[PDB]
Amino acid sequence: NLVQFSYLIQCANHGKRPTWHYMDYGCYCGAGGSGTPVDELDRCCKIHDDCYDEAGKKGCFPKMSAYDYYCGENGPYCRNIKKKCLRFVCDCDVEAAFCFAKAPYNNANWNIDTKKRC
Amino acid sequence: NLVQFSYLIQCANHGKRPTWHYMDYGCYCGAGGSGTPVDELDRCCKIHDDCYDEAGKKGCFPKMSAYDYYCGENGPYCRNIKKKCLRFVCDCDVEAAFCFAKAPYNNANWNIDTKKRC
Repeated sequence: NLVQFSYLIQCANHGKRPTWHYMDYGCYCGAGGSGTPVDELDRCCKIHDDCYDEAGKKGCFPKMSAYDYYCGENGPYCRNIKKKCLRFVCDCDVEAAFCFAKAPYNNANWNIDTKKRC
Repeated sequence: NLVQFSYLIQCANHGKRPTWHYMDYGCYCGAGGSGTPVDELDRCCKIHDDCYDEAGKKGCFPKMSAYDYYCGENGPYCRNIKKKCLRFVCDCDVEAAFCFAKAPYNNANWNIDTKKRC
């Protein structure tokens, strides 16, 4: 679920920005998304949206499902194996959390005019 | 001293970027400095350099002197009163640590071509 995704993000970035900083960025980091992704970070979010759409079409409820994970000193990882829907959702979130942590955060792309730019 | 300035910075930013990220940024964040400061963060560093130059001309050894400070939940602050050189140095560092924490960090301005741009 989204509570868990926030935990993964913070695990991956070592607590270096709040999760809410990723909730209204570019064309895709946030609820919607269409248009060309504005930078590497926005491309992470586009992948994540496509991952959640796939999960919902699989009957996995990515926003409702509580999955098993661990936050190591390596960063986070998924722990489900037998519960396949749980694993698929957790993999979307882990990949995005590492993507977010590696991508540069461009302040000019926080809270943009999505109508004019997307 | 610089060990203490690093503690203030991390206090002020809640551990959100490493101190070393402020050691080669723009024209002024780092050892030297001349030219027009490239952004708000670079202007913080220019002020800090001017503050250290003043302290050295006062006989305060800003890089050698260990001052008294506290890191609160409010962020950091200086504790010297009677030891005036200690207080002056600590004030340079505290002001810069809050300035750094408030300024936007523009990745395009990390490790620039100072010869071409300063």
